[PDB]
Amino acid sequence: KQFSKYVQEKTGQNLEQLSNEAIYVQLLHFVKEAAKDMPKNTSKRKVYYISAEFLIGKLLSNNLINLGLYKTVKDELAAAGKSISQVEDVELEPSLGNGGLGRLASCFIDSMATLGINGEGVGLNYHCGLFKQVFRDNQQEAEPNYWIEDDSWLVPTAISYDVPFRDFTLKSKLDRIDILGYHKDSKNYLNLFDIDGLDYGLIKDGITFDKTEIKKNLTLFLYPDDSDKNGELLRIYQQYFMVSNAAQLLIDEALERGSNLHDLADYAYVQINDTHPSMVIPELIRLLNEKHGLDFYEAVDIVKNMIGYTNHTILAEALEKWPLEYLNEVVPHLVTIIEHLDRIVRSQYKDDAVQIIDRDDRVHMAHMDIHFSTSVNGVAALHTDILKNSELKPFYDIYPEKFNNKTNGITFRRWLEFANQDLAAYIKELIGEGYLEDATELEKLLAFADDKTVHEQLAKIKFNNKLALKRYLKENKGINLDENSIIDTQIKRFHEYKRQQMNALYVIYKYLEIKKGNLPKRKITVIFGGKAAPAYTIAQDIIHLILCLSELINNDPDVSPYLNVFLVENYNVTVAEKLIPATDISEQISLASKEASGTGNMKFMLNGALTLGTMDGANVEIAELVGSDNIYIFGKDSDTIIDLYDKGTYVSKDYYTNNAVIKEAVDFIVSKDVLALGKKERLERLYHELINKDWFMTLIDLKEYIAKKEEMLADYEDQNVWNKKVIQNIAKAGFFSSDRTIQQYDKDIWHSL
Repeated sequence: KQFSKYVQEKTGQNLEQLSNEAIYVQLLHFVKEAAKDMPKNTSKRKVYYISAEFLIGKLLSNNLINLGLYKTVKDELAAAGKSISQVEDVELEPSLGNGGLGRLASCFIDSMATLGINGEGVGLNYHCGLFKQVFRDNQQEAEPNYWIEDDSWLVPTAISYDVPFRDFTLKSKLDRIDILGYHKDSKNYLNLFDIDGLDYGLIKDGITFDKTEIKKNLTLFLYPDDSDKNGELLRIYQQYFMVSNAAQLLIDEALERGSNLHDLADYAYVQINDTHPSMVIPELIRLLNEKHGLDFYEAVDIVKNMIGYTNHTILAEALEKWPLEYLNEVVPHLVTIIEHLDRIVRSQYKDDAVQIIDRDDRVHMAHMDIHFSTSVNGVAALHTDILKNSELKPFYDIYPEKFNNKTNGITFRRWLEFANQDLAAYIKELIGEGYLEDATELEKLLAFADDKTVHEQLAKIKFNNKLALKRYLKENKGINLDENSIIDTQIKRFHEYKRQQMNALYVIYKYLEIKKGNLPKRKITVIFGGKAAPAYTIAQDIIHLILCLSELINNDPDVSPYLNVFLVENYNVTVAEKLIPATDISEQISLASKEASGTGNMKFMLNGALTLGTMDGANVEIAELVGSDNIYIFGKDSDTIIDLYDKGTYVSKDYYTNNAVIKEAVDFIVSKDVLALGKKERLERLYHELINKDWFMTLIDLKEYIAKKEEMLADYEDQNVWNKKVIQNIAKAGFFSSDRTIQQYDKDIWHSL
């Protein structure tokens, strides 16, 4: 009863008589006090992980888990008549990330701490995230995503750096977050840089704000609006700010540890999460050459031997580019250096395709990263091979030695030990506690593949997790979930090629089948989650549809008993932690050539969910690890899509007219029922888009998708066969541990340990 005695100390009261809010605060302090006295990791070569996003999630629970204190606390609260979940709901989720890029960063830094690697992340302390998602009149609106309280996980420091821009120099401030390792005595920091004199008053209506007020807006928003020059410039301010703080920091930290700057490579290595921190290269060079009096060409040799680049993009065309003119507007002094690097490269390599600056004066930040780094890694085996063989071949041809693969991973603490405690205990029950050190020892679960006693338990755990979710959704999302239903979940950002609209077309089908009187064996609950870019009109039309549908569906006594549709508001980490452990069907149905990886896929696999999806991305490795029978793959090959794009012979109108399933679903979008619920403009627009354009081929796989889903649903009805495949999935999920992924980064690239 360590925490109970603590509250008595600091409060003079018992748990029984405190509020959930006051208890959270007390836990906050309890934990920050435990972490404060923990030493750092001491590996001589420190790794620096720079990322423009860290989708880190709530920290209370994970911190407790990593301290080993989570169960005793959960017990003491219940014995006081208090639900931990309600205490957890007090914390606001850090708005420091958006998509898979950020989450990957979080999972990676987590594994760093758990493996005792002296490796810290560096990013920005965004006071509002991408944006807070709010539904009004069946449409997505945006609002600031504030999160920072006075009492938070942010540990203030006294460190400040000057960041020089053309029109001014900015003073930075640094707040750190303790990144704890699983049952470890030493900790890491997450370094988040920021400025004072931030003005929230700029924000006016929605997320609108004056993009030119740099001193007041710098760290307000992640990925601020980009539709105009001024917006673009702000992105540059951001990127350089993050980068300059990072480099200044690592140099200081190197020096403290007795480094002369000639041997910096022995003290520091840098991994840049995509193209956002590319400007760290010429920045480091600047610091060494001008601030520390090192010969320019020596500075270059030193920096290019301690830089690591990670490319998440597939196509080289999509890589980040900057007009020289814009850069001179913001970081002209750096530009000079970047032009020097262009000279070095352009003199040595005759291939015009590898040049940093191109004919139109655009600066290819990726091209810079490749020339002056020791490693360029891909995220997945096929993805890396695409880079080496086509997209980045010009660079492969001269830098064969740099290109390697590093399959993405997820942290098993957050996505198993916490997300699904029930399941976590059961695993240990069956195959022991070894899988904590080695996630591949989940293959011991195979021996129980045919055991009926287990199939019964997994279904029970599944059912309990649905109850855990039902509590949550009711409590925080105003949603009434039916626990006695098949739960089908698609949680991704809204883009045409993610094809949420395909899943919505299936809903319209299933709705029409029920109205015909052809009823499901079991009730189905389709749940969506994710944001759309405010400027992306079609994506917002799609979101609008699905909201019209869930209103139509869930308010029809004839259909309600058989079909529920939900779009959970403001999808994020803590919502995923609830949805995923309660999910039967994992929707991973993006177009065939558009996904490189997909950690979401990897989470569902771990939480006992069967996957329904295309042969692409993480699906590929999954389908390999399990059997073809233990997954429901559909749609066209990657090759077939690419080629069809190449021939330009796809006409979505033909699929519409020729296939009744489709013809009927699409026509329903503008039917009388739906028009009444929603806006004519949106629904009519989306409706003509699918017929006349449909650039990401929603209609191509629809007919087979619907079919494959119905098959999968019917296979649910046998719970011995179903959970046999579930055991197949979970027994092979050990492959996607982020601890394995980091061990590989460290072994091949960083050499920190």
